[PDB]
Amino acid sequence: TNFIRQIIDEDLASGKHTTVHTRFPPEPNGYLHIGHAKSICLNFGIAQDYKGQCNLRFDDTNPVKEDIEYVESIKNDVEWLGFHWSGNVRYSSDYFDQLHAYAIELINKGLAYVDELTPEQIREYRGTLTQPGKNSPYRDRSVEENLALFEKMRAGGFEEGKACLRAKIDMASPFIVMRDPVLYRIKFAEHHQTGNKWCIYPMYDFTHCISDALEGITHSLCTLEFQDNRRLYDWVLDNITIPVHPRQYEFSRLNLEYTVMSKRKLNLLVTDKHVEGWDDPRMPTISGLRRRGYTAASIREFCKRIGVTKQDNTIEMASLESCIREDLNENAPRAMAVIDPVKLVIENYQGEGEMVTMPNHPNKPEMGSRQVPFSGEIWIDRADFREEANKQYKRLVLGKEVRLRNAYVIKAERVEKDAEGNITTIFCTYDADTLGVIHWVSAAHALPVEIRLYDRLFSVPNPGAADDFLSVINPESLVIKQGFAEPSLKDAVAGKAFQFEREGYFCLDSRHSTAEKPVFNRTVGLRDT
RNA sequence: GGGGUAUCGCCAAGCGGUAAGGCACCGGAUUCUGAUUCCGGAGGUCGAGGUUCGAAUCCUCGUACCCCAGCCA
Repeated sequence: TNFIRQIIDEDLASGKHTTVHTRFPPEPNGYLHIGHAKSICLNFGIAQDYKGQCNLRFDDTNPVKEDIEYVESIKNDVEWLGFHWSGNVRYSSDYFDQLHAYAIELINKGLAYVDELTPEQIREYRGTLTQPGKNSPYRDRSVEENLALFEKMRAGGFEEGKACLRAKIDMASPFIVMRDPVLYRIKFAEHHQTGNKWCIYPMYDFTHCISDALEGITHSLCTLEFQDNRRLYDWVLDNITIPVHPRQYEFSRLNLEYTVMSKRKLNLLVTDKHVEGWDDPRMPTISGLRRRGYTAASIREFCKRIGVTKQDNTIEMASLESCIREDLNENAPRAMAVIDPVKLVIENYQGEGEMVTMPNHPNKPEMGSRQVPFSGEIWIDRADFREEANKQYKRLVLGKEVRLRNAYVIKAERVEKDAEGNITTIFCTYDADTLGVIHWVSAAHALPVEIRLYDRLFSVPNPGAADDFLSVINPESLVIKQGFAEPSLKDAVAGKAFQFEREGYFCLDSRHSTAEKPVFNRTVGLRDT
């Protein structure tokens, strides 16, 4: 429960409603992100819990900011998240003829007029946050003049900027949006749905309430910036022949630490190529979180956990992470990899290797076990071996043992380095029978696995507030480590996510893992205190 | 000017009855993942009043922060 669900209950009880019908209206001007996941869960979830319906409407009243590529994707992630919309996919453009008819009703009703003030002029006549606005000189044309002038616009008689249809409200209203907000503006551009049928397009406020009304939306849910805008939402409906009046309710938008949500900023990262695509694993997009290896179920859990309120908030990464962890920790099977390898060599070992039985999930034996190749020329991660240091350091020391993963307790007893004092091999002796702890991969059967380590895209918690958010990117957001993993991973499949023991949770894909180079994405590392 | 919001570190409940819940942090128990799991702790109701037996919840004066001056959504 949250404040919106309480309002829904009150109405259901008060008989104000007999069903709930919500909607998710993204403008197809970019890809969906974690913020849209919060909105998708709210709207689609509410509907399903309340045995109602929820529509997917692409608010496409601005041909110049949107592309078909986006509608294609939006649909994809909405589904991938586990949500189904009611009936066909909608579009504001479907109501483009209804809206025109409504603009004409307002006009006939004397509530709208073709203004001819330039764009700089409408701003000048607009007033300020404290000083009131002033009436346009064209404010009082006749219904005949307005009808005539509107069609003129529609026909293409007027140049872009040369004219716009305005609502005749109150130029001194403390609500700046009520200062004769524009209803229709001229754009000689092609629409991705209506082609070049319309040379005039409707503004958001005009289109939103009407679409909502036509679809029969009971509760229009949106973010807080549209609180003032609600005044125009109710005015439009109140002033036209429409049989329903959907009610708007605003909730705070999600803000995530070390990342940016603005489609404009996200777009920029994508435009300027500072990230691969909208699906780059460091992007907070849905396709991004997906390619990174997040589970729709973990996102829905995230959104569920963060709550819905009217308070500006900024969730820490830690929370998002806890979510994929709590999922993957229980469903992912363990594996063995070495991101930064250093060849160990048990001179004490004789043979061409053998095989050791390993589990698929330590606390879940019913997930089965497996056979893995052992040898005297195995690899380990550098950080595991230490020539010296502390009484807490539970790994390999230049004079002690350690239990290799699911295998033998080796015991270092030498080493060797190169011209730059960098080790190359570590000579140790395996206890004939033993089967701190560490993880390995035999060199003989070591698949050359490219491992991709991801980190926070930005170096500052609130990059958005930075003067140049781009200049504050994290150069180590993606560190590509070539490594070695067990031959098991020879049979990985994009979609499947395993937990490389002791490291993190990894998954294939990343748009790169060919048959030769199995590239892997590190979804999230483990709690490492 | 107008619209909103103020509960530990971050989120966020109890809506007149006396500080949930998640995440973060800090300790202890197990674990061939320093993980998991498991107990234990630290910290909070903007300020100043009023009402009340009692207020986080109602009333008020402050103050702080956010949004609004796109022919963007």
